[PDB]
Amino acid sequence: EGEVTELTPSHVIIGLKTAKGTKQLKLDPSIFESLQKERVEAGDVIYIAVKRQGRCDTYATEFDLEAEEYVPLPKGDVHKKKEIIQDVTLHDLDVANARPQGGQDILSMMG
Amino acid sequence: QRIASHSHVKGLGLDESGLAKQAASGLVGQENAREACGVIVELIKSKKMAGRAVLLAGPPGTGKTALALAIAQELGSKVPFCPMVGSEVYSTEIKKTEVLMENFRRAIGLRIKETKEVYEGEVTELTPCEISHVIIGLKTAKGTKQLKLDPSIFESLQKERVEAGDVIYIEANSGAVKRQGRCDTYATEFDLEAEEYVPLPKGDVHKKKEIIQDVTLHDLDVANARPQGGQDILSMMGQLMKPKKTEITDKLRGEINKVVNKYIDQGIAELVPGVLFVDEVHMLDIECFTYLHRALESSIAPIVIFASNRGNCVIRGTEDITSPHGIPLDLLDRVMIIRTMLYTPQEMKQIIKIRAQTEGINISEEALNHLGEIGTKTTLRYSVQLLTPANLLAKINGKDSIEKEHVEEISELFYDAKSSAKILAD
Amino acid sequence: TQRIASHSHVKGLGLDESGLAKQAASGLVGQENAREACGVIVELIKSKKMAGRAVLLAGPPGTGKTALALAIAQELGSKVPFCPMVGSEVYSTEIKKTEVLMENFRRAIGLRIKETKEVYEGEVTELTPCETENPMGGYGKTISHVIIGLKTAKGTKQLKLDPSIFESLQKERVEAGDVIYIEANSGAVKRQGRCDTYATEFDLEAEEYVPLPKGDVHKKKEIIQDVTLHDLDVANARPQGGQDILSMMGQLMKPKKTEITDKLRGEINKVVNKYIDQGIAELVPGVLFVDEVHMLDIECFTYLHRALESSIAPIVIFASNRGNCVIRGTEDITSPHGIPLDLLDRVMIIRTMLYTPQEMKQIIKIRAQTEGINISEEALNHLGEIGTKTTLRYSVQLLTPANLLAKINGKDSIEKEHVEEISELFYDAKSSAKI
Amino acid sequence: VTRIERIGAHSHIRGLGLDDALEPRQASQGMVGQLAARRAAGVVLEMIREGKIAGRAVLIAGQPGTGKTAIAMGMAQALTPFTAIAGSEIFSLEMSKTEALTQAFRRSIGVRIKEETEIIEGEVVEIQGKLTLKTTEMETIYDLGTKMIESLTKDKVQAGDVITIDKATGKISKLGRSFTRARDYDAMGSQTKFVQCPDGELQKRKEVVHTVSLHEIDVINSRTQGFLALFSGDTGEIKSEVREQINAKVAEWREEGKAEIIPGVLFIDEVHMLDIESFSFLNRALESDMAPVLIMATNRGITRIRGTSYQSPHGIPIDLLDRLLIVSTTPYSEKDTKQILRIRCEEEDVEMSEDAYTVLTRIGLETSLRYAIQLITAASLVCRKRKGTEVQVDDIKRVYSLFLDESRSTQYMKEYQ
Amino acid sequence: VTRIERIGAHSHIRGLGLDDALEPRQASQGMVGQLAARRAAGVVLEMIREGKIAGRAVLIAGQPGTGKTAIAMGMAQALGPDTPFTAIAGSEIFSLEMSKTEALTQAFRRSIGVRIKEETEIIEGEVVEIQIDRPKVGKLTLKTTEMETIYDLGTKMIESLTDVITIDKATGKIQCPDGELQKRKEVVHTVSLHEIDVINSRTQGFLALFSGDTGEIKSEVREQINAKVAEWREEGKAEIIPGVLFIDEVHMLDIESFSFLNRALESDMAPVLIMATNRGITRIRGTSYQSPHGIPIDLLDRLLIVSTTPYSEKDTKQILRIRCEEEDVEMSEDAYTVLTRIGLETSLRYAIQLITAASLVCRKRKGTEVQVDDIKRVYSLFLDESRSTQYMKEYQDAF
Amino acid sequence: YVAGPLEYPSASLILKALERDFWKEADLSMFDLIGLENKITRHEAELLSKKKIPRKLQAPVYGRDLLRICALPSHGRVQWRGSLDGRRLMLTLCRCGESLQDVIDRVAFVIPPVVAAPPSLRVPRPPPLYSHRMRILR
Ligand SMILES: Nc1ncnc2c1ncn2[C@@H]1O[C@H](COP(=O)(O)OP(=O)(O)O)[C@@H](O)[C@H]1O
Ligand SMILES: Nc1ncnc2c1ncn2[C@@H]1O[C@H](COP(=O)(O)OP(=O)(O)O)[C@@H](O)[C@H]1O
Ligand SMILES: Nc1ncnc2c1ncn2[C@@H]1O[C@H](COP(=O)(O)OP(=O)(O)O)[C@@H](O)[C@H]1O
Ligand SMILES: Nc1ncnc2c1ncn2[C@@H]1O[C@H](COP(=O)(O)OP(=O)(O)O)[C@@H](O)[C@H]1O
Repeated sequence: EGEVTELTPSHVIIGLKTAKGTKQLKLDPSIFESLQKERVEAGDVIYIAVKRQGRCDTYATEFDLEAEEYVPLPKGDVHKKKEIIQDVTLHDLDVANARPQGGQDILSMMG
Repeated sequence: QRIASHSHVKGLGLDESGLAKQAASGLVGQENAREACGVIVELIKSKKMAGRAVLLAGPPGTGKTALALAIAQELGSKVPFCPMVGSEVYSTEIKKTEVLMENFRRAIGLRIKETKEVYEGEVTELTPCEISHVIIGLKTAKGTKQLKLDPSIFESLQKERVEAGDVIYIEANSGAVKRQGRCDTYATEFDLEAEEYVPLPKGDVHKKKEIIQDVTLHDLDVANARPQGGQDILSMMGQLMKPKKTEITDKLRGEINKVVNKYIDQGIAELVPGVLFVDEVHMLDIECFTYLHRALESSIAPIVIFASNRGNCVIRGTEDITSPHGIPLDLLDRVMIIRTMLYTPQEMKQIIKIRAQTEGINISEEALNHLGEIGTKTTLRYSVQLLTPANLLAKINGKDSIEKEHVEEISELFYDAKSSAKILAD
Repeated sequence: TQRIASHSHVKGLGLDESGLAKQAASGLVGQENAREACGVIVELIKSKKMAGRAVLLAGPPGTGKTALALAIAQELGSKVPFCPMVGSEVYSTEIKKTEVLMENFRRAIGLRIKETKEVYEGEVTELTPCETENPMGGYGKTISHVIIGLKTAKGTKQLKLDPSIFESLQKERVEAGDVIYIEANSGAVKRQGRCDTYATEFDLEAEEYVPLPKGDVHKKKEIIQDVTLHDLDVANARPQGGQDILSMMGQLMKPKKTEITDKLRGEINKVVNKYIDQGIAELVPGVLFVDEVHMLDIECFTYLHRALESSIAPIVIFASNRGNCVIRGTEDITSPHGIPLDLLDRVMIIRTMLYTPQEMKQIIKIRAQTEGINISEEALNHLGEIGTKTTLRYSVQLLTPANLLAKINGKDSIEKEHVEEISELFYDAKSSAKI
Repeated sequence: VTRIERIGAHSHIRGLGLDDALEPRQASQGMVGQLAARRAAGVVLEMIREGKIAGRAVLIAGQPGTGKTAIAMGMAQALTPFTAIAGSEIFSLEMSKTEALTQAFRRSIGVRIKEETEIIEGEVVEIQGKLTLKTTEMETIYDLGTKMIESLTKDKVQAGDVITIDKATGKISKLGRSFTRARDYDAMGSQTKFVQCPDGELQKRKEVVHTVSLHEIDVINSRTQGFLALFSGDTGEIKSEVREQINAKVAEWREEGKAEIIPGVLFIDEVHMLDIESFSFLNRALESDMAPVLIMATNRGITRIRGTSYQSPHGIPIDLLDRLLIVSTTPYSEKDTKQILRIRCEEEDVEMSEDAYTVLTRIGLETSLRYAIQLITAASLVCRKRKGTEVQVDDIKRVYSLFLDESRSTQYMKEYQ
Repeated sequence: VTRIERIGAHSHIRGLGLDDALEPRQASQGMVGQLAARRAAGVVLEMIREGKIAGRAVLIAGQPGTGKTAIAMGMAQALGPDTPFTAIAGSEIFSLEMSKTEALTQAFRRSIGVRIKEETEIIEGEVVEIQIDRPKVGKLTLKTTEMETIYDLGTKMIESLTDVITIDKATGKIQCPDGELQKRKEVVHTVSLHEIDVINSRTQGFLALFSGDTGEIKSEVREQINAKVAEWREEGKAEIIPGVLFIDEVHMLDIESFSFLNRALESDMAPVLIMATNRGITRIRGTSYQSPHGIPIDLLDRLLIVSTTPYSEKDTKQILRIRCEEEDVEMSEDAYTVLTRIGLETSLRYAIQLITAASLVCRKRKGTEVQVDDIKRVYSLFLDESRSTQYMKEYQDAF
Repeated sequence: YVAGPLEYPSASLILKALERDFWKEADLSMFDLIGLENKITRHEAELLSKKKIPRKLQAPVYGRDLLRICALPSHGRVQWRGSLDGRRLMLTLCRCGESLQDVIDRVAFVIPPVVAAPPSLRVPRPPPLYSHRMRILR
């Protein structure tokens, strides 16, 4: 998580900035975002297998009226690992592996 | 070889004069049905008639399916033979009539005579000139030359990721494929590329051979029931229903018949009508019999062999109409009925001996007598089934052949339909 | 190709100004009370005041229930829609019965939608009169108006349009000498193509040159489009525009006729009412003629006697031919006309008596006339006699074959001998019952 | 040489042999007996040819093996769209009985459409911005617009290519170069086949007639048309798209002469198996304007109607029986049986003796006729086995002893397994 | 701790209690009685293992609760892995996406295995942060504890170097591994004729693990695959192995399924069809014909019947003790006698239910060993089928 | 939960189970789908404009080449391409019970559930990967 400072590109060397520090991640091309996901001033949170554009960086003072809404700079470190004790049923895994919806290959999306 | 229930049946057993021998080609007795089979097999080999039907009627365990397999073997693999079952008609994604028509079409085969030649060449010599004209080099183990190709072949080639030192096959009319490496990819010591290599091919640079591909009308129908691929229409994913619901006859099957007749008149194709063996015919519905007695009347219907095990009973789907052989009188007529008779105890013992010889089991004289007695007691199939575990136990006990003790023990161990019903009264 | 159908002589109920019945009732003869009831119900339909009303054309076979049905349909005219349906069509393997019934009800209802659009067209002569920069700000170069010289076949008329449209002009290839399709309110420019006057015979191109517009530059095109409510339902059901709908495998199965009540009712009804009360459309409820109603399952009648309760349901004309018979889908549940006794209470029964032998003769004669073949007095009398003996529909079918036999025999009119020979060559089922 | 179609069950009848005045002959076009039924078939055939009316159905009745299907096939061969189906074909899992029956009805009608368009064709000499199109009798230069320039590149048009372009910028490169094929010694492309240079005027208008059935609803059914025209196609066939669009368009084409309809024939063999739903639907479908002439065949007398416990003549409802002209056949006699057996032997290339013919006729009288029709070829094959030149009584007797008939089969069922 | 394969009804059995000569035992491998049926099961198991004969079928008849399915599960366990054993019920064929006949002929496909051996070369290695991202041939530091090979590779191989770098015939794949980097690994894969489905379409292994595939292409992909796997046989490419198809409660099949099985067992690759039925004289489904076991005679004659006699007091208590050993229950001899009585009276499965409930009650009351009072209170709490039937007099919403 | 893909190990000969010998696949010209590129009028034109046998444009090899190149063009057929081309309101709805609202807002407001545990797609793992299947997939 953190405000995107650089988005220069297969592999994309993205730059996330947070209250703690800045880190240049060597992210894979599979995470390359299709929608707007502005190269700068865009707040993004990613986890390993989809990205979520939380909101725009707190530049509310740059313009008096802008369509984008703003959220504060994330205070947590860029790279963080959290253990989640999720409760699921076996049929969930069954039906998921039956017709998976992950991945990025075009064949998957067409299926 | 995994001996099956009808392995010893390697033929029909007719002599030169046409009469059926007492015991030959794996079959025993049943001279009348064997003569009828040897007549209908010649009818089929004539290739002049169409839609003629046959019915191998008779009590159970009389070898009607054995006679059908004997006919199939005598005909040879050069003509199609479609083993079919009544229950198979009850499809979920295709209507019964359509499944029956597809089986009928499968029962017809045609051989396509064609002389194809290749133009294998070296890629390292690739040197186009003008995109309008291109030249490729030839270097095989027996000769080296060069060819001149239409730029379309060059496009189809560059479409593939060709590389210097690869073996590419170029057909004279259309198509092209790549074979990577010619004893030069492993030489540079570069690691694998998810594919296996191959040395340079032997023979002349230009090869020509006669081709004969046995294809049936159903294959043509299935191929024409799809866009053939190519452009964006090539979209194909899992669950694709290749056996589509139905295919119209006038505008699709008719065109197939027309093109086949044209290519036959041109001498390129040769038709070879097959046989459609529908077992358990009584399982078909009356709405299936009514269409069957009409489809076999067409000028393109092949020879259809039938086999009704059970006798007179209520027809399927009616619940009130009863007809002999479980077939309506409408379809029963016009179908040559071949009655199969029961086997005698001596014939049963001879069939048991033939089965033992084919499957490799060795039985003694008294053992053969006891097994034939157990067979004629309930049915021959019970003895045929007990034959194997008898020799199995013999081997377990250290005996090479089967004796009275082993056959009696295995008969007491297992039980038959008659014995089971006798004890089922409890 | 005239392609005379089975019974096309019927042109209308043929009721007098007073509403009574006559013999020569525009093709249909006899059935005085039935035709009077048909007139009453067609007057009802024309009133367009009541909805969800059903009528039953009960009567023995051969009474011409379908005949009078088509007669009342023609009387209604092509203006109001008329959707004919048979009970067998309700049985669908992809869509449930009740939804097919609702779709048919929607089809029976019509809706005329008008659309007036003020559009300007003609050969363009673009020119921007230079104007002083925005007077509120500083100086420079601006454009306060953009004049377009639309030239039509009748003359020329320059339009001083708003300058903001200049973006649209530059967007499309709007060059001096082409036909543009201007819109009054929207203003969007849609170039039709260059003028044919410049289409030199040596220029190889198509769909690019169009003829000059005929008439004044300013044209107020008024167009009316009549589409049933079911058409709007289907149009709003499936999607359109991108979204990877171009796929073949997973999308070619267009038969998704399954429909929900939320979309059918609710929003569609509201937008229809908005177009009605606003002056953009006019509702036109039609009629749903359902013959062989006895063929429907009880699950169909139980939904019919609930849909007829709705205010939007159109007029339904049931035509049952069978008598007291067990309702389909029920266990030996005998009801009159093969219809549950509960639905018969919601339908007006129009009884149709059997045709008098004189009426049989009249029908045979008028059918022969419609066919265009002359028949002698003796031949017509024999036809009437045989139609009295067996079903009447057998006689009318003996006209064309007898006509052809006569024409092949060298004679024009159908002589008694011809009909006598055809009666032995072809006969009815009553005589065929002798197995 | 063996072909797809060969001698079958109804191939001996080349047509409905009739005179100019519809006087059935004894036996001319392979068909014999059934004089009244033959004259009725000829009358209904003339009615079909006339096309003056619509919605006429004929029921062919008679006992099994009386030549009903034979008369139907003879009428079909003498009759030009023809659609022969059975009661089980309309029964589809993905299409309701009504939908399949409507599809069959619409496919039983033909429609001819005349198309006239301007065509420009000639060998391309060189392009560019402008085309230089050559033909045998002249050559012309054409200026290329943006669309033409784009089509010249999306399709690799080049010198020598015999191009073709009508209006609507619909360019076509039918086949490749003419002379340049020489330097293409070894390999020749799949689509790059060669053609002769065209002649005559460069630009020429060609009038062509397109023959299609009224079942074209499938063409206007979905976004893709050619795909559904091969396999089952679409199953919905919405009533609107069928009636409000196709029928109106055909009527407008008839008015303006763009198209002309030709009503065919719909032969539903073994109609007795149809359900009451199909009969109730037909009751109305036969009332429509564009309704073809319907023909039926049934071997049932007083039997139950499938789908209900009711019984009626021919196993069909009375509502429909009042709409059909019943043409019952008569069982063949000794002379008619012998003559049809003679015709079958002549068609199957089988020669038999007079005593053989007499015995075969006696069998066909004591048993069914198809039994003897099969005994013909069976005894022929037996004689071929014996290498004889003509089939004698011994062969037919041997076959009669080998292959059993319904009667003898049932009589020998005393075993009861 | 808690695994998926928890303690079940047929979990106590872990094999077939036979000697070298297929001689049954009184108590071994969780098997107590059914000596004749156990010997027949062993004989048919050895026959299956031979694999030289094809197209045979067997039927395990007997009253409910007489070890019908226990013998089948014991045979399955004795067969061990490496041999397909398709265990299904008579209700599985009734599928919607596929016809019942197609479902059955596909279940047959799941009962025939084929072993294929692939010889490939796999290289060792370890990830040391090779193939850095954005921040030519490159560099590959291939090294092993036994011997190192520091060399480079082409451009299409440096981008697939990356903890253990197990490079194989593919485009690369992932303490440092020991031994020479070049190592020949012979891997053998066993598939149950998956070629018919694994080569049905594109992206079809998806279907092989989804069953979304509708009725297979009849006589177009099943016969060609059979011919090709036969060509593989006798040429050293592959060899087929016959499995077993167990259809529990086969009486649910209809006349169509029986007629199809009649001829499905007459093919070269026909597996051994073992079946089981509790019903006796019963009408065949779809018809009114009353036949023994609900199976037609034309099929019963094609198979061997295997009867299972009921258990006695000795065998009853021995099976009870075996189940106790399987579970963690312990009781006194008096409790054993009482439970054996209750079982021989009502049923063995109900006796196992009662002993489980008694162990639970004992654990609840802080007891260490179940007693007679525990099982008595259990029987009082949990009623028997026959017991509840007697109380049916209350007329609780009859039909 | 992001569950890992289920590896499906399988033999390599499995993927080569429907491949036929290159010297046995004959040229099947029975494909009637050629009606997507040819017309009936153009079909007739080609038939009426087929080059003759002489074709006056190593000697025996060249003669055989000319013969084989004359044999193939003789094949001509078409089902229909011209007859197909020769023949030919999106109102706003609320999609719910709310009075008036942007459909985008409707869809964006109510999205509680997310997939429980969607994994990636299954991947067969035959240690040998035949060039044919990989090329077709690429
Ligand atoms: N004439 C014969 N000679 C030798 N064996 C025979 C003969 N007829 C039948 N059999 C054997 O008897 C068995 C009967 O099998 P099948 O033909 O299926 O019986 P059905 O007559 O019920 O079809 C076959 O396995 C076959 O091996
Ligand atoms: N009053 C009438 N005048 C003229 N023709 C009639 C009359 N009544 C019935 N017909 C004829 O009867 C035939 C069919 O009648 P129809 O409406 O189908 O009655 P039903 O449906 O009860 O059989 C039509 O072809 C029509 O020509
Ligand atoms: N008049 C006839 N002329 C020629 N062949 C006939 C004649 N009548 C019957 N046949 C022959 O009888 C055979 C079977 O008759 P079929 O048409 O099945 O009777 P049905 O009309 O009851 O179905 C056909 O193969 C046909 O060749
Ligand atoms: N000889 C035996 N040895 C061990 N356990 C047995 C034996 N016979 C039966 N059982 C057990 O007794 C119960 C009998 O049920 P089972 O035979 O599976 O019923 P069915 O076969 O009718 O479904 C099962 O729990 C089984 O494990």
